[PDB]
Amino acid sequence: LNIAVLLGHSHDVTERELRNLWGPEQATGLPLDVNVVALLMNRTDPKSLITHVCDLMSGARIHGLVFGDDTDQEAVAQMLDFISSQTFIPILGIHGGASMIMADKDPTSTFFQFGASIQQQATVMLKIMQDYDWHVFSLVTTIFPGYRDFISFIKTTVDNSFVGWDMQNVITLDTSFEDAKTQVQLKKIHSSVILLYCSKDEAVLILSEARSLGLTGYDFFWIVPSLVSGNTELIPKEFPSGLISVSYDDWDYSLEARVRDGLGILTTAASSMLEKFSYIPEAKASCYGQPLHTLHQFMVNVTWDGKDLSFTEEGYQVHPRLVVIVLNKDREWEKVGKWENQTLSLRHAVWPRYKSFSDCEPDDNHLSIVTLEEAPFVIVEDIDPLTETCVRNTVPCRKFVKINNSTN
Amino acid sequence: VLHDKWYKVVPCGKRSFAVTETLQM
Amino acid sequence: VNIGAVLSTRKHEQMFREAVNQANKRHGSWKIQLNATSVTHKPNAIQMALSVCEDLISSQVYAILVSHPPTPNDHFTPTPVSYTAGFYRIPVLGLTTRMSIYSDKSIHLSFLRTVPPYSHQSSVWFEMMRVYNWNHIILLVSDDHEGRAAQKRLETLLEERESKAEKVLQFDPGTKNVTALLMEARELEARVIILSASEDDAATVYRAAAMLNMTGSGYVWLVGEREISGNALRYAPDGIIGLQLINGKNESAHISDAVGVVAQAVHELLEKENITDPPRGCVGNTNIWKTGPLFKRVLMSSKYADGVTGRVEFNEDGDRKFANYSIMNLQNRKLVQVGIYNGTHVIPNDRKIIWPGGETEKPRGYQMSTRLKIVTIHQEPFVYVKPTMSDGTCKEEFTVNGDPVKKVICTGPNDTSPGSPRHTVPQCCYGFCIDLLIKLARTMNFTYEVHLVADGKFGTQERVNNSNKKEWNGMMGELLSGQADMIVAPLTINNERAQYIEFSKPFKYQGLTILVKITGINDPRLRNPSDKFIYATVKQSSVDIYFRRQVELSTMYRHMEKHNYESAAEAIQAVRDNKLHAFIWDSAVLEFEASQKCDLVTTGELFFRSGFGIGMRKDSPWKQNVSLSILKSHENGFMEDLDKTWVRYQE
Repeated sequence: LNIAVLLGHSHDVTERELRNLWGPEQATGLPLDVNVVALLMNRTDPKSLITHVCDLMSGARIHGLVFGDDTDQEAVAQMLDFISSQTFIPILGIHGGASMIMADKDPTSTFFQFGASIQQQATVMLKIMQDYDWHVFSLVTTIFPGYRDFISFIKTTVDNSFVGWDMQNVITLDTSFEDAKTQVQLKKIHSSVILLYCSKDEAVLILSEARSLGLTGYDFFWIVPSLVSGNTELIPKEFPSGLISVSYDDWDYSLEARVRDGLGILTTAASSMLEKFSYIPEAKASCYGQPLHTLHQFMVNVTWDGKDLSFTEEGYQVHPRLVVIVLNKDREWEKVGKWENQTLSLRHAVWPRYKSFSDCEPDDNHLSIVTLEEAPFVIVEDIDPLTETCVRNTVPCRKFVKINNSTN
Repeated sequence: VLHDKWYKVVPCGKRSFAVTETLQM
Repeated sequence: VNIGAVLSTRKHEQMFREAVNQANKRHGSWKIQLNATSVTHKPNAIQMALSVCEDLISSQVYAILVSHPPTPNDHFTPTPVSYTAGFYRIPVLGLTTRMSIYSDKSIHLSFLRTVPPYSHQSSVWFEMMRVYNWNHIILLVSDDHEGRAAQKRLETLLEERESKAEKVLQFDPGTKNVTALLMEARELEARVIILSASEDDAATVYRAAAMLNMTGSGYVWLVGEREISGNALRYAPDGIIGLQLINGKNESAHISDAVGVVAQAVHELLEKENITDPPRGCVGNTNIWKTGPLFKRVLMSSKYADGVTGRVEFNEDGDRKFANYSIMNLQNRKLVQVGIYNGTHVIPNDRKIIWPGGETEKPRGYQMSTRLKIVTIHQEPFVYVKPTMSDGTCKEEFTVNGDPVKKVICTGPNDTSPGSPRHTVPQCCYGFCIDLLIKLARTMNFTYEVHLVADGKFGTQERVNNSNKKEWNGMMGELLSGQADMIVAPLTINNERAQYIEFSKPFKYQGLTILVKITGINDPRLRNPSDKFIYATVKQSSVDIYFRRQVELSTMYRHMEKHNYESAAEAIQAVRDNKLHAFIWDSAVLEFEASQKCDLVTTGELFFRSGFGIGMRKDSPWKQNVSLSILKSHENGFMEDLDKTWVRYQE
């Protein structure tokens, strides 16, 4: 039916190419009122979004208003949650403020975001850290929603993992720092891995404080979740080259890459559950005065193009196509691999040395050792496959054994 | 430390507690 | 200095106008120039949110007040105003709702209130519980959303009190099949009913309990602020503890208290520096308030010297200031009251607490549950596992001594673990622990449930997992939970094995003894093991903890952890058939082996002399009876009889 793709991102992309997307995306004659529209929210304020929603609701009861942005904002997420709770419409969060994962969502809300959840991000970052034998981590949370669940998931992952993990004291950034009570806490942090679960501005401030107080070295590897790198067009200069950014999407998975998938899922759910509700596009008349067999909680199992895009009780892709990239030298996100639904598909298995993260790093203390197979020396063995990891006593050796002679 | 200093030689010092059952026969 | 307000009823608007007109500068000393404005709530949630976003943040407001009962969201909570003002760190006064989920600082950055949420009610209940020693309580919360947080807070406070409850889980929101859990609670420690659900969800439980005559003595019903109103007073038993906070019921008094708190906050903000205005929320403006964390700190992290309530020690979460309570009792819907909480400790009022049981003194709340799970563990010196003579009937034999042998119906495996995995045949067990159990059963009357456990290991904390968390396993993990608190086994109390629970009086001091085929600890053979010196003892026993504490037997511990077997029958049969060399256990087993077998030297070499106490729970009203029975058995002539029949048994 009607697919209201309200693209509220800052980029002024041509919206004319969105009306003809009904053809390749399951062009079926069953939907009658296919009122496909597309807007462009210029002013970044909740008032403009409220006015646009109230105008679209008056347009013959537009149903299924998919919204998406370019920058993750906490206000847009709460606004869309309130809209999905009041109007009860199956919104599809694509990117930006529409994909900001919260701590506790409403049960009646149909906010279906695209990407990975906090537990999936914790799992993939733990896999990345264990693939490089990095157990000295330092978790730093903030006041943004998703800190207690994150620390609980971290503690749960440390418990079942019996290979040793340095659990340092957790630094909280709920209150504003005055460089008088947080510098002493940051000075005691001696671990290499620095789990920085904060926002963009908070991460920039932390990096600035680390550069001003002499905390940035050749051994500190900062790791940020998808909440920090929630965009592919704005990169600050305080972040050094080598910042592991595990983002749920990148320039490859742009807005148009997910708009077609969302439209296909919506039309598939409509064609599947149309026999229950004949008049699916039934919403409120306007914003003045104004679940049994609808399409609210009946689109959490549509498998589009084989991708496991099923949603949880709150609504989130269980197996997203997230791409893990790092920061290059010329302020650009250099791709190093991705994560599949089965396991972690790390393309760049060889971790670069990164002797100079920022520009003012003349220290170069990265070495390299080569060894061979000897009988009286260390016996060449394999890694323990019971947990796909090993212990600190067994140093992970980067093997180079080929499968066949003719193969390269 | 001064008290527990002249107890070096102990023929049955820690063996005297075995009185409940039979000894080595 | 502009301050806004958002109400729905005309009475609230008039009260706010009067509060900002008269007695508005009394709070503090600085002459404030606030510009109070009020916005009427719209029937639609979207239109009201738009009006808020176009008026309040555009007029640079500092605080608001939401106290109207009929919210336009039909959920009794200010959802749109909070979700719109949370971006600018605006302290949305959500004093109209008591939901503990919304009061959390996780999903709501700046959202305070002046009404005790479910968390504060649970805290007050926990404070009232520790006064009368209410440790083992039950939670009948049927609600899920806020009930989860309520039970989480309850169990965390119970763990902080060095204890653990029994029922902290939910069953179903508004169900009618609670007869099973009620009948199970009829034979528990305390009858304190903890219900923190909504109106109908609590009324269903009330009527279900009334249909089963659940209105006896000892039922302490803890209700909230909006759980008994309108019609829930009839379904609930007469005499419930109705909690009520000052300026919580009256709307005018609550609005006045909120205005006073806002005035005190504004005065404290004006006292310090950095007096900046919030960013105006026009089109395209996405600025964050710079003085947001500082405002949160001066709101909840600081204290208040004055105000309407005139109290100190404000909570660190912005939920409700700890002050005096106005808890009124509802005995047949009268003006009676019970002990109120004065912010720091409950102080009794003029008239004492009236209980629905019939009396006025302390009722029979702390009741000794007759259902006591008596778990039977296979022991070497005491427990003598043998097939039963008759089907489900044991024959009590009588030896040549003066102590009769009483065989109990121990339901469990008929043999060891390698022999059979697990059986349910009620065989017959007899021993020192069995005689003590019979004495305790004939002394005090209680419904004992005997059952032979499968494994025979003690379950220490050396290499265990326990769902990847530091707890006990085997037969001791259920002791801390509260199911099987009485274990008939001589647990050696010499290390941190008994640091959680207190045992009874030690009846024997034989300690541990080694076996010879290593004749003493001074010999190098016992210190340094070999290929033939096997130490196949019981896995995860007190010997493991003793070897962990000792640092001079590091070379011995390497040949000790990898040799301890899980079972003990195979070990004793091997050490009896001249296979094993060293077996560290009690002296009674070695004495029996030396009496039945003359080829064994059995030098003993025992030097531990450690006590043996019956494993019992620390917080239980039955641990004194065990000590009294031990003292009576020691002062009487049964001690030497039991010794000659079990420990020193010659054939």
